[PDB]
Amino acid sequence: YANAYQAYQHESPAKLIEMLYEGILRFSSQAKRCIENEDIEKKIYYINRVTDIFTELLNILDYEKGGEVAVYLTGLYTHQIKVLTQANVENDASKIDLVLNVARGLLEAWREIHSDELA
Repeated sequence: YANAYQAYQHESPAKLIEMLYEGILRFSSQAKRCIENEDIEKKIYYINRVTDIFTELLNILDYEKGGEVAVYLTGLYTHQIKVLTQANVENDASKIDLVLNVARGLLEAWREIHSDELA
């Protein structure tokens, strides 16, 4: 799926990505809670934050240096937004699980590559 790369643009750039991926995990997880408890207001909050992140993640991708894996993430992220909008509109928690599983894999991989730095 993904290895041997720096696929983003712009003292430690890697930690920044971890924070964004953690934000997704966190808010997604909080958003799941909210679907279960039926707090709609709180859910729209927590989704829009996850969305804002993927949107950030999309804007700082390097198509030059990131190659095929930059192309793959553009796919991953824009899909992830669509999936998020669906989970929102149609109130599906299995769906937030899909996004969560996704950010976990990314984050695990990202930490694997920056093992010493992200300790």
